[PDB]
Amino acid sequence: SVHLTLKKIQAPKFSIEHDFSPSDTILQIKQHLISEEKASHISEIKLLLKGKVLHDNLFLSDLKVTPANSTITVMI
Repeated sequence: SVHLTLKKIQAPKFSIEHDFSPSDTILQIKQHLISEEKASHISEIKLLLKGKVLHDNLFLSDLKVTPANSTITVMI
């Protein structure tokens, strides 16, 4: 599985951890975020990794994540 940190720095801040499938897509991350009540709609959520925009149809398997680089930037 892929274990990610979902971190938003702008107030109101949060830093949450969750496991996903490499067969999950970025949408599933946005879906998880909605389910955690971090935003009113999946369309409100921008996901970033090192400044690069993670589009909805990107499979997690297409990302190389590591313990110090397993943090997705969340922008609402």
